[PDB]
Amino acid sequence: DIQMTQSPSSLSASVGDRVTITCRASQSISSYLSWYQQKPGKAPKLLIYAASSLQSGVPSRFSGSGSGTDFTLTITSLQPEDFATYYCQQSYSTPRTFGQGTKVEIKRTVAAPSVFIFPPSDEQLKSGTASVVCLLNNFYPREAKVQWKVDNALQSGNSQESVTEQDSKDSTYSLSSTLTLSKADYEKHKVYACEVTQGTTSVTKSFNRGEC
Amino acid sequence: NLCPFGEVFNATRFASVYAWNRKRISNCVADYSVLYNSASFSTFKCYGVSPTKLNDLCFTNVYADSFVIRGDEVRQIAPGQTGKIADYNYKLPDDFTGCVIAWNSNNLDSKVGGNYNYLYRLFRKSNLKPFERDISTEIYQAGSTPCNGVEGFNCYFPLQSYGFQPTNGVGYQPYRVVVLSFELLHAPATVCG
Amino acid sequence: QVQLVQSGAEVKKPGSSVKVSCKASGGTFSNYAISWVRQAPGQGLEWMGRIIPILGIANYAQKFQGRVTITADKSTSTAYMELSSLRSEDTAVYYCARGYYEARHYYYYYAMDVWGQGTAVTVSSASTKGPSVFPLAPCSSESTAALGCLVKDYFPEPVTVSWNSGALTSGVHTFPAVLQSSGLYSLSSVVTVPSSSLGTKTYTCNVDHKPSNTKVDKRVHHHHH
Repeated sequence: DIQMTQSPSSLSASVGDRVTITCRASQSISSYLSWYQQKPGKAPKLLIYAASSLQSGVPSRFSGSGSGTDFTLTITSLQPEDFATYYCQQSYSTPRTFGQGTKVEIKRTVAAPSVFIFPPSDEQLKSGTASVVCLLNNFYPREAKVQWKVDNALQSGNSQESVTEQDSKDSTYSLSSTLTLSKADYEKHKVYACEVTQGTTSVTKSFNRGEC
Repeated sequence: NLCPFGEVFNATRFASVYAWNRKRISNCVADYSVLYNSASFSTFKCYGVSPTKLNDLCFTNVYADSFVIRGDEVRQIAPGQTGKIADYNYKLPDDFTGCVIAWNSNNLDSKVGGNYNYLYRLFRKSNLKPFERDISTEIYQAGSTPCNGVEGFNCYFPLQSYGFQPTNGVGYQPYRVVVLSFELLHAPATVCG
Repeated sequence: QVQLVQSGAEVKKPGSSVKVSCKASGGTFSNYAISWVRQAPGQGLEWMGRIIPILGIANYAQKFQGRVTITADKSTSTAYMELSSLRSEDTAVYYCARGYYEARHYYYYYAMDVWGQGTAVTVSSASTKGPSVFPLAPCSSESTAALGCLVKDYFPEPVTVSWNSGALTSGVHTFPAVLQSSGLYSLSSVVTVPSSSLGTKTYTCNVDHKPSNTKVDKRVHHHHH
């Protein structure tokens, strides 16, 4: 089996930029190399085949090159419609393995999240479950570490999170994390806190169950 | 009973060349001269016999082989020939005794956008023996690395469609081909001129 | 302008089989191979196998051999992918795609040029269930307030969320669902507003769960009660 490793995993760029994405194969694959574009909720689309040939009707700001193991996709004058995920695929031999993909994101200035913490509603508690929710609103860049602390004890394995796509207006991300406990476990503790870490800064928002 | 010849020449469906169709002509009145003036044939050539001197001969069996190829490949349906069709599809022997009959079928076999129903074998490890038929669909290993049933580098799907279109040049148009081999065996003759 | 039109979304129990269709329209493709590619949620693309319709020749990636079957009906120009012994890991969007196989078109090197729209297959032992909708309200002030709704314990996807019947859109974030350990889904939808406007204004999240024919409207109280 031929392995395809794409790099970088993601990159940030501005409209007008020249962007390069590389794909390395585990062996020489001649020109059995294709590039695909995919946008959220949509089927992949062919851009380049035979490593270098522009697919009919695809904009000429896309181009491919490569030799032996190393292949590159270049987008010369990046347009809004070009922010997407890009996949390489080898068709040299079965199985026709794809690279893991490269997400092209919109560059902007750093922005601190607004951090909000939500206690479980009375209504939910009356059903025997407690969901504690942490919102990180309108932040950049995407990378953030979100941790839960209950009476200063760090939690693991009892939280899940998700992140929105880049906002259309401001190009920021928002993150929601949910800590899940039984009513009984929730009622055992006082101080509930969500900590977010980006670079050299950590911010912790909390509430006291007893208070409000 | 007259020899069922109109069944072969006027069949609605014709075989792909790689999967060429054989019909055995049994004990019947073989009238060869009427056939030669039955339609406008682009090709009527015989090998060791005349169209008129056949009407004074007897054979054990007549075999009628039928298929479709493109116009510029008809030349290949002859003893001593080479090319994809003669090498890998349909081979006539060196000492062939029969006729080769062909006609343009562009009115019938060409579809708009292409008729991709007709196939020929592009690759084979060796040439066919006379009257050999190969219907296998094994991926052709041109490399040293094995093909795991999937086309790729050095691993080629062995068949290709003609894709006959009406606007195609004369050389690329479909032609229906009937080959009549004449057999003699140590058994009573059945088909007679 | 050949399109490939796939069958609708499917929910399936572990151990069962799914059969997905792929119909050529604005054409009757007979010069082409039909590949199947799948994409698990949040993950990459994975080639499953291909059929050569003309001769009904089908081959599969080692990973799927024994469980997958690709067929093609020549008259309808319809290809089918059947996957059996379904597991929750088989939850993915399944794509059919048209590509080349013939020496004439060698210069494509088997690239896939036209793709179907995809078929969402969900594999789970869970039953259809409408969501519970709970308020998200702070333990209360700042200049900015956040309110929202937690849409918990529903199956299957998707839910849609609006605010004030679509009249409040700015400051709204509706998050991707997460799949809980229970096999039920959960999402949050939030809005940010000035603290001043919390006085008169009301905030209602409108949750639509078509798979269970349930709609829930939830008035979000300004502060935690």
